[PDB]
Amino acid sequence: STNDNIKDLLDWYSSGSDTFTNSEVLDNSLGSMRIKNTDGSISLIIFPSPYYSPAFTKGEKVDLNTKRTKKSQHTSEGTYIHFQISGVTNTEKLPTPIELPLKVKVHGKDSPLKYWPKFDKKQLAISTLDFEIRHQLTQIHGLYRSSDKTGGYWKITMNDGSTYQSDLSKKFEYNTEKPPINIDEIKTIEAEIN
Repeated sequence: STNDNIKDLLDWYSSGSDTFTNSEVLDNSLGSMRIKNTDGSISLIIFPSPYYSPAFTKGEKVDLNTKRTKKSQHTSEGTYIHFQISGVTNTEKLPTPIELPLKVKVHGKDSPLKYWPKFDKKQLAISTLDFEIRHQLTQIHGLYRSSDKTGGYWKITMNDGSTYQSDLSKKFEYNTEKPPINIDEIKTIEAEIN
């Protein structure tokens, strides 16, 4: 038996993410952006943090690696709208896709990775890194599925000593999210479950 909060975390992190490339900015406002994707759909994305406030202008191209907050809608004027949160970066790519240095320990013992993808983008928002990491944990390591795997943390260490960390017993803190980072500058990523 797990507590209801753990039940919310399982539903959020076990579902997938939304990925769109080379979308165009239609509008940028305080806390939100209207974006037009290549397949013709529109994305309304919210940005709750004062530290991560996208400054792209109308007409610029961006990539989306985000999560939806509710079901998409078909509008009277024939449009299809997605409701999402965070995850907008520039379109810079890496010379070659890299695999990120993730090590996982479940209750002290090392747990091997399975189907951990490579990344070809130069920048990724910290919330995207958060769900990729936690998705690997729920799907391959049993996080949130049983009463014994309901806590821990992940920690990212950069080549310069800067670190980012997140508490597994709580949903990601979007309201305090810092700006996207260059993934090629990540030294290590550690995750522990308790």
